[PDB]
Amino acid sequence: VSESGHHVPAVRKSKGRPFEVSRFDKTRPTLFPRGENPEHSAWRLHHAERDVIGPRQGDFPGSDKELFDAYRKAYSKLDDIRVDVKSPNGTYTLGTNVTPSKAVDLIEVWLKGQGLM
Amino acid sequence: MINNKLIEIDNCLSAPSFFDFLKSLNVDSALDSRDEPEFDDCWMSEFNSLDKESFQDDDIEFIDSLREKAFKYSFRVINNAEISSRISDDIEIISKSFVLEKENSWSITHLWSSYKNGKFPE
Repeated sequence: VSESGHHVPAVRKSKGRPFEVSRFDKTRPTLFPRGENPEHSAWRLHHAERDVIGPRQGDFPGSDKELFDAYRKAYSKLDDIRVDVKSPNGTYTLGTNVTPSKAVDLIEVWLKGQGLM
Repeated sequence: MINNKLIEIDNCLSAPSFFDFLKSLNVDSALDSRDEPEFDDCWMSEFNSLDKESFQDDDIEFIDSLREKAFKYSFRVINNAEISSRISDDIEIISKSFVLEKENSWSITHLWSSYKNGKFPE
C-alpha cells in the first residue's frame, strides 16, 4: 500500500452516494501528485477544493452531478499540475502524468465500469 | 493590523517538529472518527457559526498564510493530502475563533489544544 490521501470525490463527500468509499478499500484509485514540489500541487488542489466544494467536513449540499461538476470547476485552471491516478494497492492504474481535470474523467469512467454511479 | 493571537499561532506552527507527531497517527482510524456524526456535527457547527461572522481583510489574508503553513508543514511529515487538508481547515476555524475571542470554544479547547499536545484532533 502506498497512499496519497487524495480521493476524488473525497471520502467524506461520497458518503451515502453510489460511489461511497470506505477507507479500508485500497482498490479505489486515488490521485498522486507528480513533479517537483508535490506539497505545492497538493496545496493548490486543497485550496481550489476549499473554494468550490467547501470544508473537508460535512456533507456536500448537492447532487452527484453537482459534486463531479464541482471538482471540474475546482480543477479548471490547474492544467499545469500532473497526477497519477492509481489504486493504493496497485490493482488499477488509470492514468500517469495527467491533469487534475483528466483525472476526474478517468475516475468517472472507472466508477461507471464498476457499477458505482 | 494582524491580530496578535494569529502571530502566536504562526510561531507555534513554525516551531521545529511541531507536526512530527503525525508519524504515529493511524490515519484511516482518525479520519473515520472525524467523519462520524459526533465530531463532524461539532466541526460543522463551529464552521457554520463562524461563517456568519465578519472578519477584517488583513486577518483573512493572514489566516490564508496560516492555512498554507499548516498544510505544507504537516504534508512534509506524512505526505497525506486529506490529513493536511483537515489540519488547514482546523487552523482556519481555530484562527477565526481566536480573533473573535471566543470563550468555551471547541475549536480552541479541542482542536488547537490537540495540536499543542502533539495530537491530531478526532
